[PDB]
Amino acid sequence: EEIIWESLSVDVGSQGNPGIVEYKGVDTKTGEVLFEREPIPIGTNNMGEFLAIVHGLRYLKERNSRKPIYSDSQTAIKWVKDKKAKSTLVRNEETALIWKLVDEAEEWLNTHTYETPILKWQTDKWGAIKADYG
RNA sequence: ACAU
DNA sequence: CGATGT
Ligand SMILES: [K+]
Ligand SMILES: [Mg+2]
Ligand SMILES: [Mg+2]
Ligand SMILES: [Mg+2]
Repeated sequence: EEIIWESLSVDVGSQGNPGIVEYKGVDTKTGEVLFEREPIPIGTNNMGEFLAIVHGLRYLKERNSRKPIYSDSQTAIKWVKDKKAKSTLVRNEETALIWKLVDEAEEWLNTHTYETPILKWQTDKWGAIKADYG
């Protein structure tokens, strides 16, 4: 199996897990950063991975692009397929922001359509995803 | 076990 | 070493 170079790759970065969460999307071929989310004070790795995919979907749909999205997160890929982020993170004042973003991402999935293939980046074969936070 |  | 997830 070969890398689909005409694609968008996304990844999360964090300081702590749970901790400060950010994510970005890059052109898989060139590494050009196409979007980056301002750090969110408290979230989980998987919430960030999920938000990154959904933002990718919205970014590609707005631009009428049929490119696939790569993510290395088995969890987030499934959450997007289910349109449901099954996170364990407590809901409190500290986590309100990330939970609002997650709820709104689910809502977007439940009110829009897309054909974008969401593909597993095969880290064991190909190395780190091109959006990785080194 | 697998993926982060 | 710890945590998030299927
Ligand atoms: K585990
Ligand atoms: Mg990742
Ligand atoms: Mg990474
Ligand atoms: Mg890392």
